[PDB]
Amino acid sequence: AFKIPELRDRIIFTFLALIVFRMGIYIPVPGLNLSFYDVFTGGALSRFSVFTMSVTPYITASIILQLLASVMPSLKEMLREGEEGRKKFAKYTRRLTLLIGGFQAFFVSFSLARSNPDMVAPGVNVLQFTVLSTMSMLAGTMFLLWLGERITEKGIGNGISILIFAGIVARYPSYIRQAYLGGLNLLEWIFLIAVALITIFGIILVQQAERRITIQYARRVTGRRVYGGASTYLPIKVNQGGVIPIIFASAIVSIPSAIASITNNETLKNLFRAGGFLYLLIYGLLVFFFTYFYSVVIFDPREISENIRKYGGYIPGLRPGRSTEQYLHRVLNRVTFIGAVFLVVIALLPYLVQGAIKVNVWIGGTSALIAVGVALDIIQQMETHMVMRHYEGFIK
Amino acid sequence: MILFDKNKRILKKYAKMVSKINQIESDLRSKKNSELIRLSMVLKEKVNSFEDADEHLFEAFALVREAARRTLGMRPFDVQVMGGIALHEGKVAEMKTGEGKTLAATMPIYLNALIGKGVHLVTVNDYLARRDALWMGPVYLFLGLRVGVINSLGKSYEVVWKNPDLARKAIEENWSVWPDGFNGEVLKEESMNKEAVEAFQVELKEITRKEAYLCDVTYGTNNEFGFDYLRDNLVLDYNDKVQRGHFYAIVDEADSVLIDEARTPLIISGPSKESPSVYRRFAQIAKKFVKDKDFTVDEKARTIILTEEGVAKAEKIIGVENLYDPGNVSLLYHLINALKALHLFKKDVDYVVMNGEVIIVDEFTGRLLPGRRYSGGLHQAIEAKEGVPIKEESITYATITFQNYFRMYEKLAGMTGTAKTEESEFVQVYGMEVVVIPTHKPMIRKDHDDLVFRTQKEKYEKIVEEIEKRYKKGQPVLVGTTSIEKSELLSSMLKKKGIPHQVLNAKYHEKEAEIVAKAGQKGMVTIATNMAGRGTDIKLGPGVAELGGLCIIGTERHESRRIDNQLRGRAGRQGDPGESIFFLSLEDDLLRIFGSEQIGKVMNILKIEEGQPIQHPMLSKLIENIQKKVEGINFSIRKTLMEMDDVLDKQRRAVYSLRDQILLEKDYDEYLKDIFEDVVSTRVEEFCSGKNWDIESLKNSLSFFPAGLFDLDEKQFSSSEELHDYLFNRLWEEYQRKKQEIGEDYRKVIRFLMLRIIDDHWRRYLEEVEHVKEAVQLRSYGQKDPIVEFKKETYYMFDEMMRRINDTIANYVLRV
Amino acid sequence: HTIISVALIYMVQVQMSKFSELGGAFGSGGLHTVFGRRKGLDTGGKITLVLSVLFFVSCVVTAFV
Amino acid sequence: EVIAEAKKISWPSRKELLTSFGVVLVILAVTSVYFFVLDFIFSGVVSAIFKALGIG
Ligand SMILES: Nc1ncnc2c1ncn2[C@@H]1O[C@H](COP(=O)(O)OP(=O)(O)O)[C@@H](O)[C@H]1O
Ligand code: BEF
Ligand SMILES: [Mg+2]
Repeated sequence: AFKIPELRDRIIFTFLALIVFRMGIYIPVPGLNLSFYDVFTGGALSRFSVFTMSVTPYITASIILQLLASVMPSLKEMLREGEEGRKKFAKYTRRLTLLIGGFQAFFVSFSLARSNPDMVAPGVNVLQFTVLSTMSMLAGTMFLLWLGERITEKGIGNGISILIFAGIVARYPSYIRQAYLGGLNLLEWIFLIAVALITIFGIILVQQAERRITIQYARRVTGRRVYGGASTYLPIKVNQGGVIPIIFASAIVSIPSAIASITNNETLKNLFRAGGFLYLLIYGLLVFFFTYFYSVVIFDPREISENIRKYGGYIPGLRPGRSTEQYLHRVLNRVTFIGAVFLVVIALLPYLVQGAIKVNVWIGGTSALIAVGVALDIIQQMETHMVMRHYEGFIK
Repeated sequence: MILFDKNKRILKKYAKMVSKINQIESDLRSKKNSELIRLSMVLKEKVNSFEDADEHLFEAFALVREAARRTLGMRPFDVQVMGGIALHEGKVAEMKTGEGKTLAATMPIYLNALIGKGVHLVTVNDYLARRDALWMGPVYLFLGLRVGVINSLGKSYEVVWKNPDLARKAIEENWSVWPDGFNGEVLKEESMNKEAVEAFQVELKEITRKEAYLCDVTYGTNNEFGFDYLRDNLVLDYNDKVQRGHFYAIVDEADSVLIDEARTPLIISGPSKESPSVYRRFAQIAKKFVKDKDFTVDEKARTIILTEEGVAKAEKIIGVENLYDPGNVSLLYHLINALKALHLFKKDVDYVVMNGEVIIVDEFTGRLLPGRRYSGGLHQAIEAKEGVPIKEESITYATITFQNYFRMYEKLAGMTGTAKTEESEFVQVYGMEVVVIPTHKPMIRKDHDDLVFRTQKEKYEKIVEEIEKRYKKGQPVLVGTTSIEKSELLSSMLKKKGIPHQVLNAKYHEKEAEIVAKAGQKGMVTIATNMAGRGTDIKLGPGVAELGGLCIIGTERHESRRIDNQLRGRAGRQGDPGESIFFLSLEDDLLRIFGSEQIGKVMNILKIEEGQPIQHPMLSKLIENIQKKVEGINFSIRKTLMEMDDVLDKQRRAVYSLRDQILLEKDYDEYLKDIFEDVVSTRVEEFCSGKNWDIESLKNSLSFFPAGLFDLDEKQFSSSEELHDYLFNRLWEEYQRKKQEIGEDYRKVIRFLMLRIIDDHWRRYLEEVEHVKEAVQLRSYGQKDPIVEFKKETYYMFDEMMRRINDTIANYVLRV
Repeated sequence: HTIISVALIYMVQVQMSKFSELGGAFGSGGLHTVFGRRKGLDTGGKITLVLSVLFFVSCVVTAFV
Repeated sequence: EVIAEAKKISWPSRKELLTSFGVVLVILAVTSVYFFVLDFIFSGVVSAIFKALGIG
């Protein structure tokens, strides 16, 4: 067939995943879910939460070490050490986002508990439905965290999230509240697909590299070699912008907008679609440039030209030292320009088709870029596990 | 279920197994002589298989301990008793002094061996292989077995000499004057009527690889054991009992069993086609870098290149070509070579034995390793730096000393250790645990801090006077230095100040012998390299310990916490006191390049102006963190090849497991041809349609042989795979047996062919496997980072590899 | 007064779990990559695991029904 | 001039692709089938639960 069974882990984490999430959402005490962008997002502060605080401290966590290690490199002992420093740094990451998830807990619990639709939230205040929520929030963070790790043992620490996207992106296409305007013009589904193709493009970035080999262990002992091969294979290293691009930048723009909707006595003025193009280009400079800069770790030539390396790409490479980062710097910001063209064209995709008939139901762009994101990454799970044994298969 | 909840739960577990077994030894002191012999026969047939005969371990171990008591004392402590216990389980009892690692080991070694399979007993070095080999040899002839130790190039293992000796203890077995005056672990010195007869059991005769392994116990060094395992490759004859199955093993000083990160590769046949070139060439080479100054940046790893003066020099000599890279790096290679040679490795660490003129490498925690090199460029580089230049540069095979080896089959139980450093390790790969046990009188020895001193090894000078003050007080001292150079100067120091002493720093092997007992004989002064200061049944003569007991001066702190402690621990056996002290210089080495950037500000800003003795503000504190830190790097690199080689364990497997089946079997005829064709025929129908010029052309390159078979014969459309297959198949099979006309001897032809050809191809493509290691040096950026690209390329090369074989191996079975 | 006392206990469950990961990093590191076999068959701390999932399905019946 | 340069060198730099990524698209769809499939499993089983611990 096409499935070609063998994957002794596949259906495993898959089914296990569905289990943990069912109890997880219908959880007692919170389970919140069982100016237009604000009332459509949902929350007390600014976090879409299918559950109290689990996927939130998740994005939160990733964010914690994100910007922290970002603008502030090494301030307290840990950077990168392959194993030792990586764990010391990881542990700090743990406790870090943990207490952070706590802050958001007390807050979201407050506002929510006293002002949302379809309440059915009693008022028998004894332990504060805030300390009670803090419970299902901190403890809730755990069940999802604990689950994540295990999920990261057969699937991915984001496999839990794709389960959420899978669910969300499956609730709207089964006609849950999408048939009041439009309908029977489902070109919008196929067009979204075109966006999918775009996404795939991002991945292969400018992936290219140099030469030489070496390995040093123990104390004062190592080696070296000559030349005389006869094989295929070559050197690969350049790249392009990682994950969660447009999403991180877009959310930012939604911030000055929300506050601009409810400042003093609601200073209602325009800032929805009009200023779009301007805020959209912001997604460009912001995401692409900033990340891709740190991202393609300014120090690459240091390690490369250190272990003795003179690149070979887009033509027979040469000059070593930082001069290499120069040539690469060019390809860097250039491929980044192109990258912007595509990702930015995603948010712009609905904007380029919604010029004749506009739909005030954009639900599908960001969430999709996420769901597909994890899809692609899981494809990496298969990319490796694939290819059983090519030896003797059709030979000795 | 993980805490002391586990360590302690282990306590009672054994405190129980011990109580019972303890009663066993109690009612057996009935001078069981000939009856004990019968017990050697009893247990002999009581197992005969790894059915894990538990109960036996109880009465057997009992016999073990007592067996020793009769042959030679040393057997009343428990971390050895309980040792063998947990040992048979697969973890690590011990921690040194008294304990019994020598005897202990013997205990489980006995039960397991009984299987008749042969058990492994890893030990760091030759000198030690011989150590345990004889230190417990007695009980073996007592329990009628055959010891078996292997070393560098020769191997031996046995008991007493010829016939008289046997006819000496044979009756003294029935006699065995000893069982009396017992009841006390106070094994004094007496019963000479027993020693003078039995204690002379220590003797050894020459044998070979075969009988060695298949014998009973196999005493050896991982270096060797590994090489033996691999020796099992270009074995045209399987009759070669080169190692009889690999599986169980107990590690003597396993705190090292792990640190053997660098893989185990047997390299040898180097057909240099450019030997004469290298000669003259490399001469010029070496001199080239000589031409350039210091600036060339050489640190933190043995990889180097130079900036300005570098590019300058490159052009400054044989090569007005600025842009050197253009597939012209072969020459630059020459520069980097010498470059690294003359510097990365002091020729004084790759010494030249007394006018042997042979540039040997005694590096890597060893102690003199004859003719060999860790690479295909260094040996000839330094050779060009000294005098007599060789002409070798070969590879052949490699393997991870542990997981790839030990985990290839069965278990392990190490000896000594304790730190958390090893548990995570004994998990991620080996799959063992820890059983920390303090024998009678725990850590009875004294220690002193890491007394530091600044600016240069001038502290080593201050340590000199130290050795002195000790000498005067009549204290037997010893120092554990880092390398051969510093070791020498050390002696010279004592001489410049007039101080008797002996130096066992890989000078001569015989030295290691004399010094064995001649190291620490009241006031005696001995200096040696860590390579001789790591685990040893050292002792001491007369009053000796009168004051302090023993003294140990460390020249610095190694690349590892344990090792540091080890060099120290060499002062305390049987359960006696001692003294240790470390002298460190903020300009030593450990931190001269590692953590220097830290120690820098933390010092020059904290304080600079002072005397010599200091360690009040973060000194020993900081350096500590650096130590573990360094070990961390090793841990890291440990990963790279560990993980990779794991995927290699698979590939390699199919490799000579296939070379095995071909060595065994006979007429693979129909198979080789068939697969050769189906492979070469699909080739004629994979990237070239079976049309006309399309195939005739591309297939031509696919069929480039001096032979003649329908080569220029076109005009054919009857190619339904069946037709084409039979056409070439008969040219083969027919001309095969038709060529079989040579003689029955033709059988061993595919032998030479298959193996050599296969062996050849593989090892060759292994060279390429090293280049692929570079591709995994690429994964770092872009795609993931879990050995991805490597695994996908490891098989790509694996499939390419095989198909290649069938082609060459084929045409080779003809031209003759 | 089950929800009040057990509440403080629910927080306790959070402790044993937040730590299980902190220490449970001898082959795990955020977005690390280690399909490290040769080790792993139902952790001795999985008793904590079962204690957790069971703990919240427990707050299910106790809270409403 | 300025932005021109960036575009002039970008026009030829456009590389590192995959002419068979369409194969990857077919998989992207398959993967999507999984999501939807998963979610559909929810509704069915979760509804068996809806009756029991839901409208009891
Ligand atoms: N049971 C014992 N009876 C007498 N001496 C012992 C005994 N066990 C250990 N020894 C003394 O301790 C020394 C070290 O023992 P060994 O088993 O080699 O452990 P280590 O490797 O820690 O020295 C021996 O050489 C011996 O002098
Ligand atoms: F034999 Be011991 F470990 F030195
Ligand atoms: Mg020992």
